Amino acid sequence: SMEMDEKDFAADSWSLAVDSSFLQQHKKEVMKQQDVIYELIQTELHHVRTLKIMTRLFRTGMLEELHLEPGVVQGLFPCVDELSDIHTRFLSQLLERRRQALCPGSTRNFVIHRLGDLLISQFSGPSAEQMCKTYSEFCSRHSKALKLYKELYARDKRFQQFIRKVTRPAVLKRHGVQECILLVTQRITKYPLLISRILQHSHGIEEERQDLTTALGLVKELLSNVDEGIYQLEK
Amino acid sequence: AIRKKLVIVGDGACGKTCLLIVFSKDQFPEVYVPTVFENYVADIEVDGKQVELALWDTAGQEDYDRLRPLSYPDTDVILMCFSIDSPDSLENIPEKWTPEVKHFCPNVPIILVGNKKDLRNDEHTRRELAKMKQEPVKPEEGRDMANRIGAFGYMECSAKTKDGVREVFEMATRAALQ
Ligand SMILES: CC(=O)Nc1cccc2cc[nH]c12
Repeated sequence: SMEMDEKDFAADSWSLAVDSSFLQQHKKEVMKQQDVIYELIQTELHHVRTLKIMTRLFRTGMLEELHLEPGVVQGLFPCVDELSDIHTRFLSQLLERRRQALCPGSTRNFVIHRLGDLLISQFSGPSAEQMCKTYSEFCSRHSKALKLYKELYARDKRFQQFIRKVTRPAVLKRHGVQECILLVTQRITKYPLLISRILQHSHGIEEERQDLTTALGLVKELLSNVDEGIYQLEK
Repeated sequence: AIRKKLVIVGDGACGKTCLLIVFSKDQFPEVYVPTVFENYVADIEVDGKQVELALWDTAGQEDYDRLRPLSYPDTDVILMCFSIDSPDSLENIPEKWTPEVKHFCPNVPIILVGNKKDLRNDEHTRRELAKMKQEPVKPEEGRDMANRIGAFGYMECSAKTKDGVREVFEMATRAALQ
């Protein structure tokens, strides 16, 4: 994660992120909608950060420092490059939508009025098919990644010292190897919760309520497809 | 400090996400209550023992029977939640959640937690429930359910007022240690 986006998403809500003289200019309904939209982007930034810890810190760190058997690192971090591409692109579009909405003279005051169109695009067509295929693969390999990690930690001293070392900073407290895997698996089921609460506060413009209702139906169709395509792989 | 994993289970309207948020912040959020909970690792000292308690929610996974059990590996304690303002969420405990938690987590202690205990004294809650020939869950109904399913124990709390929240998590830590 980069300092620019970390600071834009440091506050606990949109009402605390913007200047109070800008907050005062908006209706409470707008603030409620914006707080949930801010939470969607903030958690998407954290999810992308989680995927960067898996690819750059864990996966690459193991390749450059350890002497693991070929295919072992892939079994510990399945589909992480594909996932990191899917979510960094989605995050880029969310951050660009916020940036275009900033007032001139401001790096923090914005109102996102149109999100549904962006959500329909991510959860339909080729991008939806790539998320369905990547999550069905990832979640089917989830158990094996955990078992393989536990096998290497208990039997390999060098793997144990590598893990203890790269996970020692306080910022990585809730981001160990097993934590990253479950954080990734659970991400897809957070979307309907976030979108339904945004929709609850987006009835002001009928076009937006319809776009968010379509987006919610698409995310649920994706989730049901991923759920049907899963079968745990055993080693 | 030993590492222990806690998973909270229960129906959508049981208040499990709010319980984890109020515990991890040590406060009921004054400006915004988050929609979701990612994870958290609590530093807890119970009965002289320091433990790192990783906290996990199952919210959003209630409809996905193949995705939901991926939250269960290596669990040390299960918090099984129901809402005191919802007697229908208590009825789902023995025939839906209990067989699932016993299959995927054999020999893991379950604490049955009655949430929203403040609503037992709410006039709007008592009025809305009476229209469907119902009333708030009584403490003996919660205890009898915990007994029937073979739970480690029965506890109540209010995430809204913070009453009983710290106690549930210190007890869960003790349960995970046995
Ligand atoms: C269902 C359940 O709670 N099983 C269980 C496992 C391990 C310890 C205890 C203590 C009471 N119950 C226990």
